[PDB]
Amino acid sequence: ARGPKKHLKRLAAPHHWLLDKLSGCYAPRPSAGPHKLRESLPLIVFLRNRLKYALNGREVKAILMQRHVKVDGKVRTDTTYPAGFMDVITLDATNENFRLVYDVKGRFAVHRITDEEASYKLGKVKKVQLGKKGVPYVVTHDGRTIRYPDPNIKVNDTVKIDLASGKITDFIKFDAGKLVYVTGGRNLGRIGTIVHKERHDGGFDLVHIKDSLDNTFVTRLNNVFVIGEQGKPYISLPKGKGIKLSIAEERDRRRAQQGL
Amino acid sequence: PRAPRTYSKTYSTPKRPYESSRLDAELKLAGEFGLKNKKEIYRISFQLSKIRRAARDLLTRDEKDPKRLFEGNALIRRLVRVGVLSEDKKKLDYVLALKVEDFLERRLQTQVYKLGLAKSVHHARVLITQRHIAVGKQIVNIPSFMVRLDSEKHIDFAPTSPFGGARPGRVARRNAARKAEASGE
Amino acid sequence: VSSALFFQYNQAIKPPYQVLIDTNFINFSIQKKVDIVRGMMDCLLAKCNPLITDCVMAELEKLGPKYRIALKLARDPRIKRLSCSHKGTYADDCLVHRVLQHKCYIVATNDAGLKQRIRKIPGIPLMSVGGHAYVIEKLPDVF
Amino acid sequence: YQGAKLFYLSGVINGRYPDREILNLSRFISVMKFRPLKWRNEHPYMLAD
Amino acid sequence: DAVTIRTRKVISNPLLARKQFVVDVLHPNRANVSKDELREKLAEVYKAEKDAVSVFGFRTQFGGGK
Amino acid sequence: ERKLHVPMVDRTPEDDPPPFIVAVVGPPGTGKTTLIRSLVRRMTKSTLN
Amino acid sequence: DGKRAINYQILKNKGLTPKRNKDNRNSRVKKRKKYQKAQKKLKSVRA
Amino acid sequence: GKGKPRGLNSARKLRVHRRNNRWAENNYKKRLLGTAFKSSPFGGSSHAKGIVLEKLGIESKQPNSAIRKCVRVQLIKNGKKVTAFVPNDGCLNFVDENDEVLLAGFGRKGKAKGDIPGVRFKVVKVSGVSLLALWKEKKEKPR
RNA sequence: GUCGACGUACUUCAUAGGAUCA
RNA sequence: GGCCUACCAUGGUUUCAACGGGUAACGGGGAAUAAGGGUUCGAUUCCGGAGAGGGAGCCUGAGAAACGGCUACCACAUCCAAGGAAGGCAGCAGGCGCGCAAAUUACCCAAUCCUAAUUCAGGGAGGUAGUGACAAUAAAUAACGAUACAGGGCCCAUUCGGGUCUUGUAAUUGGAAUGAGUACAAUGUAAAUACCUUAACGAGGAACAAUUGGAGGGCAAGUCUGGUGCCAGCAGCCGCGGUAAUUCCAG
Ligand SMILES: [Mg+2]
Ligand SMILES: [Mg+2]
Ligand SMILES: [Mg+2]
Ligand SMILES: [Mg+2]
Ligand SMILES: [Mg+2]
Ligand SMILES: [Mg+2]
Ligand SMILES: [Mg+2]
Ligand SMILES: [Mg+2]
Ligand SMILES: [Mg+2]
Ligand SMILES: [Mg+2]
Ligand SMILES: [Mg+2]
Ligand SMILES: [Mg+2]
Ligand SMILES: [Mg+2]
Ligand SMILES: [Mg+2]
Ligand SMILES: [Mg+2]
Ligand SMILES: [Mg+2]
Ligand SMILES: [Mg+2]
Ligand SMILES: [Zn+2]
Repeated sequence: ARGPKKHLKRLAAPHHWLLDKLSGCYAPRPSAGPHKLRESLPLIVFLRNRLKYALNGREVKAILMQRHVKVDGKVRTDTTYPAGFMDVITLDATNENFRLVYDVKGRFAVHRITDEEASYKLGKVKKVQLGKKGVPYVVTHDGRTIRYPDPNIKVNDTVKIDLASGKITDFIKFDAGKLVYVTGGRNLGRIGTIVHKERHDGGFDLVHIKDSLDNTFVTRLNNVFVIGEQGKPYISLPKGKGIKLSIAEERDRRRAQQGL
Repeated sequence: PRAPRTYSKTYSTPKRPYESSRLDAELKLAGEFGLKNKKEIYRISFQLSKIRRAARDLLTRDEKDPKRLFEGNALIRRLVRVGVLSEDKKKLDYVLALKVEDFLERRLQTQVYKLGLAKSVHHARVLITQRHIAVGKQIVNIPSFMVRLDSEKHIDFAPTSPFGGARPGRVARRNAARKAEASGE
Repeated sequence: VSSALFFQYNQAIKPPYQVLIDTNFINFSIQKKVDIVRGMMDCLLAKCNPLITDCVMAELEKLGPKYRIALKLARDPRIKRLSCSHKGTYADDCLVHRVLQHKCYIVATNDAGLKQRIRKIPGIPLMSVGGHAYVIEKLPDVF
Repeated sequence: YQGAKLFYLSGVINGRYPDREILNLSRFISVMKFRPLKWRNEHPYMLAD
Repeated sequence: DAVTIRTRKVISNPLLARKQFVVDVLHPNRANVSKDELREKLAEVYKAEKDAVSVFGFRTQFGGGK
Repeated sequence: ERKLHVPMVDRTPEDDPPPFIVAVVGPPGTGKTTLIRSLVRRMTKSTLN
Repeated sequence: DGKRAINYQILKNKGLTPKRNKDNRNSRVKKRKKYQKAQKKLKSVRA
Repeated sequence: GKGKPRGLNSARKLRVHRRNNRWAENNYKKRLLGTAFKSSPFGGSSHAKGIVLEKLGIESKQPNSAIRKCVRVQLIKNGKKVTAFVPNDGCLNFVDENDEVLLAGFGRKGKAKGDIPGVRFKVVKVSGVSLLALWKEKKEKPR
C-alpha cells in the first residue's frame, strides 16, 4: 500500500501453523526465501511451538545466533527463515535431523530422520531452459538452479539432490504407477499412486491418484509431487503413511488404543 | 486488534412471564431443589432445549447415515456420563424424554443432600458455598457443579474444613480460649 | 383433586405424551399440510402417541366420501385407537368425559367451544394447529 | 452532576503539592467557561481587595 | 511439614545448556511455598549450584495445597 | 435536545472582564492554604507565604 | 475529634424508600418460605 | 391462471411489478422518504425540553384532581405550547416558572375514573435533576 | 388575510345477536 | 492502450432501461429475526480500497503523486523588536465545538512482532494497570436447634391428651459455619495491583443496614364538594396539646 507489507496479523497466518489466538496480536511473517509465504514454516514456529525447545521468541534468537540450527546443510540465523517442504533441519547438539513433510491433516510433522538420509532432498523441477552461453538449467521447487542436468529430465520430474555437493544425483520421471505425495489443496498430505492424467490444453491438467486402500481422488497437477516407484519411496514417509482415515475409524482407533 | 474471545449467554427468557402453570411449576422446582432465582431454571431449560432439538434433528436422518451415527453416539455418551440418562436406555430415542428434574438432580447441591451429609437442601448449599466439600480432593464451592457419574463416590468433607478433621475454625477457637482464659489462663 | 396435581402444574403429564385428536384437528392438518406425528414432535419435542376415540372415529366415518382423505389419515396404522365405553355420542362430549376421568391426556382440537370447556378443567394442556404449526397452550414444560 | 471530575492530591513534600496534578488544575481552571446565573446579572457586586 | 517436589515433563535441552521441566509442589498444611526453598531443593536434587537454577510460574491451586 | 435552554442574558463585558473569583473552601485541617500557595507558585513562578 | 464527620443518612442517601422485609435481601430464603407455605395449603385441599 | 405471469423467464416482470406496487404501502413510503416521525409529537426525538410557562389548577379546590396536576409548558424547539402531566401532586412544588422541564410522552395504556383527554406529555426531569430523585429526597433542585 | 386546491398528521360517528328468567 | 499527437473513417451504448438524478453508499467475510421463502443491519478486532483542512504540483528512493516530506494557491491560525518566521491529532493521552457535562495529559518493552549496521538500541505498534452496570460467565446477603399464644397429622376425641407427622405463629435466646473487609507472609509481575494460597483479627438489629416497580388496606373532636336527613364523594404527611418532645400504621 505504497510498498511491501511487513507485519502479519495473527488470524491472517497460515492455518497450519496452529498459532493460538489471544496470545498476541501479530504472527511471525516469513522473510523472502526459497518457499512461498503461505506454504512455509518459519524457524520460530518450528523451534518454539513444535519442539518446545524455546519458551520465548527471544530464546529462539539466542539459539539461532549460536550457529546451531542449519537448514539444508547451511547455517541460518534469520529467525523467520521460510523453511519448507522437503528441507532437512539439522540440529548438531541433540544429534537430530528433521525433515519437513506433511501429515494427512495438513500440518507439518515433526519427523526425525536418520543421518544418511539427511544428506539428500527431493526437488520437483519447475522449469528447464537454456541458460546463458548455451548452458541448460533446471529450476526446482525450492528456488534452486542447477546447471547441466541429464537431458531426459523434463518438467514435473522429481530430482534427488545431494545437499553437500549440491549436484543432482538421481531423478524420477512422471508416469502412471509412480508414487505421489500431494502437497496442496484439499487433499494435502495424501499418498497414492498415479492412475491417469488428463490433458486440457489451456489450463490445469488434472491427475487421478489412488491411495493404498483404493480411494481415488483428483487433484490439479500443480499440487502433485512424485516420490518414488510403486512400493518403494525415496524419502521416509511419516507415521500413518498418508492414509486419510475417516472420523469414525479414527475414534475407534483412539479408543481401542486405551493403553495405560 | 487481537482476536475476539467469544462468549454467549447461557439462559433465555421463555415465551410469557405469567402462565399460571408455569409459575406453579417454577415454584415447585425452585422450592424442591433449593434454587435462587428464575435464571437457574431458565438456564437448565435452555440446556435441555438445545439437547433435545439437536437430537430431534438427528432423528430426521436415516439410520446408517454417518453424521447421525457419529453425533448420536457422541450425544448419548455425554448424557450417559453426566448421569442424566440411564445405562440401559441408550438409544437416541430416549433423549426426547428427559425432563428438567433429571438435570437438577445431578446438581452438586442436591447430590450432597442425597448423600445424607447435609440435613436439608439449603444447608447443603451453604456447606457448598462455604468451602466445605471436596469432590475429587478439589474443594468445590460452586452449587451448580453438574456431578458426573463417577465423581459421585468421591464426594466427602474437605480435608481442610473443620468437619473434614482439620481445626476447629473461627468461633470454636474463640470460645475455647474465652472459656479456658476466664477459668484459668 | 388427584394426588398428582399441584396448584396447576399437573405433573403426571410427561414424555412420551398421549394426545387426543378431535375431528377438526384432522381437517386443519390436511389443510395446513402439517403431518400428525412429526408435527407433534416438532412442537412438543418429545415422542407422541396420538389416540383416537371410537366416538371420533364414528364421526369421521359419518362425514361421507368427500372427506375420505382425512379418513385415510385416521386409519393410519401408527395412530392407535383408544376404545371408549359409551353409548356412542357426539365426539366432543366423549373427549370431555375422557379428560375428566383420567387427567393425563393433552387435547388436540380446534373448535373454540371445546377449547372453553377444556379450559375450565384445571391441568389439561391444549394443542391446536394455528398458522403453520401445532401451537400448544397450557403446558409448563415447553423449552 | 455526573462525570464532574475531582482531582487527587498526594503529599506536601515542600509546603506545596505536586507538579503534575497542580499543573492539571491550572490547565483545567484555565480553559473553563462560566454559566450565566440569575442573581449575579442584575445586581452589581464587589469584592474588596 | 513436608513439601514434595516432583518434576514432570523433563526435557534436556543442550542447545541452551539446560534441563527444563514443570515443577509440581505438594504442600499440605502450609500456604504458598517459598521460591528460594524451591531453588535450594531443586539444586540439591539435580546436584547443581544454587545459583544455576531458575524458577517461575507457580500458581497455587484453588482449594489450596498444590 | 440536549442543547436547548431557557434564554438568559449575560452582561459580562467584552473589553475587560473582571477576574473570576475562585473560592477555596473546605473543613479546618484539610490543606487549603497549600493549595492556593502552589497554584499561585505555578501560575507566576513566585512563591508566597 | 473536632471533625464534624458525616451522618449515616446523608452518606447512604436512601430517603423515603419504604421498609420491606428481611427477606427481599435473599431470594433463596424468600422462595424457600413461600414454597413451604404454599405447600401447607395443598396439605389441606388434597385431604 | 391468476393475474400474474408464471413462465420461467419472467423474473424481470415480477421483480419490477413488486418494485412499483410497493410504494403504495404506507409504511414503505413512510420509512424510505423519512416521513416517519411527524406522527410522533416531539420531532424525531423521544423526549423534549420545555419551559414551564405556568401552572393550571393552582386555584382548584378539589385536591389530587387531574387539572390540579397539569402544568402548561412551552417547548423550546418549535415554540408551541402544550400541557403536561406531573406525577405525585406534591411534585407541583418543585416546578416553579421558567424551569427547564424535560418532557416525555405520556403514552398511557388505559383511562381511569376521572381522567383527562388531552394531556399527552409528562414531566421527567426538572432543571437537570429527576422528579423521582426529588420526590424520594435523594437530590435537590439546583437553582 | 380567522382565503382556496392539494400534500402530510390526527380525531370522531356508527355494535350488538339469540335463549331462559322477571 | 486514444494514454496523448497528426491524418483518415463514422462509428459506440440504449425499453434485456443506456444516459441523468437520490443515497443518513467504502465493498466483503459477517450480525439479527427466523418453520421456510425472505427482510433488515454491517464506521466497528480479518482482508481489499481510499484519505490525511480543501485543490494542484513534485523531490529523493526498489518502492510515494508521501502529508509525524517539500512547494505555491484558497480557509483557518501561532510568534514578532513590523523587517520577518513557523503551521496541519480522520496516531496516543488531553481539550473547544453550548450556558447543560462523563476513561489516564498514567507504567513498560517483560510477552506478540517489526525495524536498523543489529542477539544488546528503538517502537503511545503492542502489552499493563486505572475509569460511567457496553455485551457476557459464576453467585453472597445466613444454616441447625431449643424456648412464648393457637391449631392443623391424628394413633384417641368414650370428655380432659397439647401428644406430637411437627407445618408453623413465632419477636427472646444456644452454640457451630464462612467471607466482604483488614493483614504478617509467600506467589504473581518488567515493576507493582488484584486473583489463587494463608498466620492474626473480622457476625446478632449477623447496624458488616438489596433494590426497582404496582396493587390493596385501613388513618379523624380535619378540610373541601354535592345531595331526598345520621349520607356520599374527593381526599387525609395539615387534629386539642406537644418536637429532647411525641418512641406512632414495633416500622
Ligand atoms: Mg497501511
Ligand atoms: Mg497458460
Ligand atoms: Mg489556612
Ligand atoms: Mg486526435
Ligand atoms: Mg450501506
Ligand atoms: Mg457516505
Ligand atoms: Mg465494513
Ligand atoms: Mg495516501
Ligand atoms: Mg480535522
Ligand atoms: Mg530507503
Ligand atoms: Mg499529499
Ligand atoms: Mg499527525
Ligand atoms: Mg503515516
Ligand atoms: Mg485522539
Ligand atoms: Mg530492546
Ligand atoms: Mg558492517
Ligand atoms: Mg493503541
Ligand atoms: Zn365414547
